[PDB]
Amino acid sequence: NGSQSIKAEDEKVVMPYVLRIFFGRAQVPPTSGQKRSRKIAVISVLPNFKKPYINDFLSLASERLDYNYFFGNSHQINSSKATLKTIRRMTGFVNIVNSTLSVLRTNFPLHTNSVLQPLIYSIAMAYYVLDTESTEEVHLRKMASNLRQQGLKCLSSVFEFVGNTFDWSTSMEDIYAVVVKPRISHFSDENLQQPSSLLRLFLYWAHNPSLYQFLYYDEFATATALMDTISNQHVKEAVIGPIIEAADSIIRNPVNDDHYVDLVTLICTSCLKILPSLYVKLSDSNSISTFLNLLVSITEMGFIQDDHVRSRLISSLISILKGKLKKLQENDTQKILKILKLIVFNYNCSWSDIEELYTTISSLFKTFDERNLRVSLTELFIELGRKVPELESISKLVADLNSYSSSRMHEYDFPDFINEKPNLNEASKSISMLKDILLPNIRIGLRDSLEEVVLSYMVKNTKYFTDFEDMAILLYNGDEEADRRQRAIKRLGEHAHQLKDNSISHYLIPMIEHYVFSDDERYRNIGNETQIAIGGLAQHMSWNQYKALLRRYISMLKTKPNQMKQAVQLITLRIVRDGAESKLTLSKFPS
Amino acid sequence: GISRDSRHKRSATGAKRAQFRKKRKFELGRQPANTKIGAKRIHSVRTRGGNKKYRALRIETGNFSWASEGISKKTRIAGVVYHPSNNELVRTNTLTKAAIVQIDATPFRQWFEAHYGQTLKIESSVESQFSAGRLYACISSRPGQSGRCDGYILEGEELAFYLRRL
Amino acid sequence: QSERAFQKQPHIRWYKNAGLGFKTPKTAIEGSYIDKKCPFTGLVSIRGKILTGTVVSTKMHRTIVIRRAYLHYIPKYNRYEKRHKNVPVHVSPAFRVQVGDIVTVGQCRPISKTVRFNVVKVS
Amino acid sequence: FEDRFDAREHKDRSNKSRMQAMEEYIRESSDQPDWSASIGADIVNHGRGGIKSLRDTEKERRVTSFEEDNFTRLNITNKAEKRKQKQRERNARMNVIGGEDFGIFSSKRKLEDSTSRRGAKKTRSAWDRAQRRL
Amino acid sequence: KGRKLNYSVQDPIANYEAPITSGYKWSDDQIDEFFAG
Amino acid sequence: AAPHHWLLDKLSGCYAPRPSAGPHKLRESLPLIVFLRNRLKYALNGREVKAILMQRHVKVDGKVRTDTTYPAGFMDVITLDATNENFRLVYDVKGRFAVHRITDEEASYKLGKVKKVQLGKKGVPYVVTHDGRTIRYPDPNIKVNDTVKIDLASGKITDFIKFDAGKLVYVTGGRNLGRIGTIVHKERHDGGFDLVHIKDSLDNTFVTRLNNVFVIGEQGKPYISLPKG
Amino acid sequence: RLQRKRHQRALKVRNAQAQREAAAEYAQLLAKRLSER
RNA sequence: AUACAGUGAAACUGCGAAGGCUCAUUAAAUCAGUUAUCGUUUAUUUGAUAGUUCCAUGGUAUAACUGUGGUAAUUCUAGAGCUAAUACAUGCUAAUCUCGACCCUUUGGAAGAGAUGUAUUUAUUAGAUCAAUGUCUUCGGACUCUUUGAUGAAAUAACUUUUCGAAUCGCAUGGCCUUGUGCUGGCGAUGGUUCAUUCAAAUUUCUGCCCUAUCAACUUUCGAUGGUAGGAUAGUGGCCUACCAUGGUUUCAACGGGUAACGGGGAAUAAGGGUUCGAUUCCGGAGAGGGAGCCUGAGAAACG
Repeated sequence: NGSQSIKAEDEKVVMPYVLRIFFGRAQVPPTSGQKRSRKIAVISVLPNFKKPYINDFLSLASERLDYNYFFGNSHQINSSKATLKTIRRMTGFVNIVNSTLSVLRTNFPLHTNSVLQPLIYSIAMAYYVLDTESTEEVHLRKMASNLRQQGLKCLSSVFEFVGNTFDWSTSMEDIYAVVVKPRISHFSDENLQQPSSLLRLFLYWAHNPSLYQFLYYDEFATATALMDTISNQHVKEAVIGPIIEAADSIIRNPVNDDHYVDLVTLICTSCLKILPSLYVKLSDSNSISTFLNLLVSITEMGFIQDDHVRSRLISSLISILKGKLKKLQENDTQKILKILKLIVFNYNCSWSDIEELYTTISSLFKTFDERNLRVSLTELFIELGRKVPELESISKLVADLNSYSSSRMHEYDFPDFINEKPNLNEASKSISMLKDILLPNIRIGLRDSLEEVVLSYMVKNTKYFTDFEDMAILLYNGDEEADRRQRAIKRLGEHAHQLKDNSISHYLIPMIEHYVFSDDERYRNIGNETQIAIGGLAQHMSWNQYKALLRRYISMLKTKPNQMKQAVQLITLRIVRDGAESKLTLSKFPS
Repeated sequence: GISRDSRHKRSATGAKRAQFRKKRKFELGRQPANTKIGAKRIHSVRTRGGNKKYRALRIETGNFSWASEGISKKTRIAGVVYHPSNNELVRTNTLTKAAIVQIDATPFRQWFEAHYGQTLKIESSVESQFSAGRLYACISSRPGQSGRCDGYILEGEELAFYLRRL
Repeated sequence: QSERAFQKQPHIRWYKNAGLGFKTPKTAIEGSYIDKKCPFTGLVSIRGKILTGTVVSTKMHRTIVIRRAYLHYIPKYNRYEKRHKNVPVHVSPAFRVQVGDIVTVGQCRPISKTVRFNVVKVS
Repeated sequence: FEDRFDAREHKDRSNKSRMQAMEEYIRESSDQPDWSASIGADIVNHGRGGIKSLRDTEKERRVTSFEEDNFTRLNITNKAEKRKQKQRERNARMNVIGGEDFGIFSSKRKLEDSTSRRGAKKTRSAWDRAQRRL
Repeated sequence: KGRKLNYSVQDPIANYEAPITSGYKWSDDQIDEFFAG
Repeated sequence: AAPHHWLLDKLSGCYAPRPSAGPHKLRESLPLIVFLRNRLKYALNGREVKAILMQRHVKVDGKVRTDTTYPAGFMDVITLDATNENFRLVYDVKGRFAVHRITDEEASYKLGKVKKVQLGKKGVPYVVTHDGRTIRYPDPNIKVNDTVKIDLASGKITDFIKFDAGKLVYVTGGRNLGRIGTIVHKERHDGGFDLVHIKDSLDNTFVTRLNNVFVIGEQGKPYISLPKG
Repeated sequence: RLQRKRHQRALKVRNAQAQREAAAEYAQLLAKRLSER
């Protein structure tokens, strides 16, 4: 008969709204008691009478789900629903602790709340009943103790009711009457917030606009309290950033920066949070990261600091200038952030950024020589913008070489901090050399020569565009250096980049031989570069299977010579992974 | 039907002198029950133990599926206009699998007006049938084996995919 | 790529893998070809044994006629008379096989009256 | 191609090559005795049959061993007895003279073809025959 | 067009029925003066 | 009318006992009548082996299973209550069923080759063996042709033997049926003659199939005891 | 009749308290294998 | 033993018969092994395997049986009257599962929110990451490209004339005091849905002893060869039909020619001297007067 009544519900829509409201009115007239319970509360209730009431709430749920647009709603059905919900609350909170009929009437009450939320799920902007405050005060006096009750990952009876009441136009009258956002913000600022906290945050972010478009001054102060909740909930959207739904945070922070500027410490906290929005997770997308940096700039245009947020915005621009993502949109937002950071370093940054980012002109090569002849003492964002131009951004090749040489000149004129800046230059040149670049690899080689300012002739002859006598002199220089972990790793990386699967050129056997000779000359340095030799042999072993295995086989055979010389010298090690790699070679032998 | 065996016919080499055998039980070809429109009558035939097979002949209540949301709802049958597994099958107006048959789409109107409010994002050449009532939909289920008429609606790409044909 | 009626489509663009040492080309993973009976996306599953040989004719579409000469140690007239075999095979979106072209096939699920093998390799 | 379980090639045959002249020479040069009966106990029907041959007393010993071993009398199964007992006793009174069968001397069956002239150790190399000697 | 329209002669139907001499109760002159127009 | 595996003397009868259906196949098992009556000879005829089956002395795989033609296949531990008879029967080197005598702590378990692992219904991992013990929930690293160890009081897998290069394998099938020694070679082909190869006294070589071979332990330590000569 | 109504209900609730608890009792062993894997 | 109580003609029941003769001549297509069926049926064997409840027990209609009879007559019959079910078919049925605001510290979970199947036939998708023994140590960390591992490349929207949530029994008075069968309460066989195995069958990969070119062409003349879709199927399948393409086999032996094909092929046992006698499965498929159509079953075009 459940399947039969489900068929009756699936065919219970064929009659008009008059007959649907008449059948709903007959369903309401079972145990309404509007003479007894339309004033305040009910007169009496029973277990089987609540079972008629639980069945009435279930029939209301089935009727609303069947006719989930119109539902034939009536104030008699509303009064019967309020009488049933109040009788469920009264019986559950007035019965003794025996829990059988109490859990029956509690699962009657949760299902009745689900059927009540179904009415607003079906007929939301259709009725908007003007006597809402009766049921609103009834449900408030029932669920006053539901302060932090709806704070969970699945608690969505009163949380969904609050979201429905907040996502309307004029049904927020019961919200702005006394309180909805107070208890919602209490459970939102609860510290054990699960991932419905983002749902409540998006609901309040969408519901601040109705409280702002409302002409009532009470709703204006409630919108002020929603901005105050956005300022007092400065840990929830931080700690709940476990998914890629950071567009809600970027949509609230832009709304907050466009709406309310209430404290300089609040603007500094917003700028530091949007700095953590780019220094917290690397999976933030382009529009979200651009709007987050623009919201940090919008808080900084109002109430920024002069030293602390100055350095924070300078670090933000020093990351965003190395990024420059999304076809110069992030570069334009980074130039705006550097012009809003309000320092002397930021002033030189905005000058040397606007003088180069003038919409694809020769002003980039003009401004590189301009700041070279007029070298600025900030130099951090200058080295960022001149190392993005030294990377695979095609123009400013000689200007990139002059920028690296001028950074070396400043690092020699310092004579400590600018040597740690040269450490960052070397840690950038390492990832530049281990890459598929053509102009930026030559620029990193020029930076290696400027850091080297026999060895200088070797570097300039490795970057000589000749490659036959040049590679012969490189092999002879490796022989002279044989007769350095990261340094020889960088040299062998540049050599492997110049001979990296370029099988349209000859002497690849001597090129791999020079790679293995530099690897042997690094592996002779056992006290330092044994780890680097192990890493280079490991990367060559990964390349021995990664889609190409002709010259990598000879690289494996000639990197075995370091092991042969080490075993002849030993005449303790790690035999285990060596034997397992021997088993892997035996498996590659059965290919 | 007759048979399922290669013994009555020639292979990929061209052989002769067949004269093979009295045909067994397990070469059982039943008669082709061309399912039509009528009053719902399904013959419950037996095979392979208690393997009842529903052979539908006059089925109506097609469960056809709204595509973009996957809403299989109940409707009637009108007639198949194009099915060149037999071009006389559409002349005789039967109902087999993978046929394109017409449906009075009034419960789909009810579901759209029930879970969207207003009446009429969806394509225009099926919005014309949203207005008129008869939409094209293709049968998925097998009434000759499973006895049922299920199907999927035509929505856009598959619609024009058949409308350019016929 | 649609010359017939009745919703020419994969049957649940779609992509799978039979495994067992046979690659799937990138157009056969994500391409506009339907792969109704080509086993990489397909509806068929692989089993059985794998046979290798050159071809004779690829005249009709979805018919790859392999030749297969093999050694057999004849004891009767103590000389090896040379073997020859034939098998029709459905197409794959990986190689337009012309005359020559030693290729291999795996046993699966009889497609026509005489084909149980579908191409999985060209070399 | 592939393997196929062949009990006819891992079954104990040992009878295609069992020749009575070789077996008699082995019994002569055996240097361990032979389990012969107390002399009257092996004649059969008061002399109406033969004495009994060596194969017949071996088969009788096998039958009595199986007999005591699983507690069952053998029977008078008609087809096998009308073959084997009558044909066996008629060739016994044909060829068994005084407890000795002389049937073999009247029979063409090459000794060296099947039972001598080793097939596995055929030594078809000068080096293999040299290593087989030394 | 293989099994389509075999113009052959078949064995059991070659004498399945037998004709009739007079046939139509009308005359052929009655046919001509029946549908002259 | 007999197979080769039963070690059945020819002077027995005319009709050979077809085993009934059960765990193992017909071609890889011996029933209880050919076990008890005419191999280790606890009976003399079918009447009294049915009599002791009605008395229920047999306790094969820890359950009684009173039946004459019950197909005891590979290493089903036949247990007899009187004189605490514990019998694990394996293959010898020439194709028959060598029935080794074991003790109680060894007959408290058996082992079984896994045939397939399934996501059958409702998220339940799944394992079958040659007696078909559908036991719940092994680890995800159960490949085909590994070896579970059954509990034989409940049904649970207690220990697990992984199939890889360097494991002690038993071959039941084809022209290698019943050999032990498991190491000269490994060769996995792609559809036939694929195996791990088995030594001899002079460490000779052998070819078989994957499904016709299954692991029993390690190189020197199988926890099955084995007969000797 | 009523004693059978006692025994039927008792064996039914005992069958539930055996089977529906033992099923989760080895599903938790699957959870242990998944945590250790 | 005044509602049953042992013998038991004739009736329902469970099963029995669980595999027997003759006739016309098929060249790996009859047969034997083998590969596979996530391409499929399965009684029995074996191992596993069920959560939707509004204002003390459900209905006549038939036997056997009586009684009246017909007919030459049957395991042929018809009226009239009763009467039972594991026959027919309507219908009676406690509250336990996770996340846990709070914890009072161990006797730890009270509030709130989310739960709950099968059988049939339809669609979207769950089905790239983090942990170090190390890159730099700045003896702190952004760590995966290197050195090794891991989750990982049935959840839901509907039909169906939908099956069920034990009217089976045995062993054990046993525990409790809800003040009386108030709760019985412990276990095992038979049930009972589904999966897998086993059995058997059907297809299917390949292999296997006559001479054959005076058989050099066959195949489209039961689709020839393949593709697409449907029908039928236990399912794969030109197995059948619509449409389309003109294919496919062959001198590396297609296709065709016959018998000591009452003989042969291991089809199998071999025998301690018979060297093609010498153990057997099968010659081919049919047939229950003759073709045709239908039915039954886990299995059939049934020796019944």
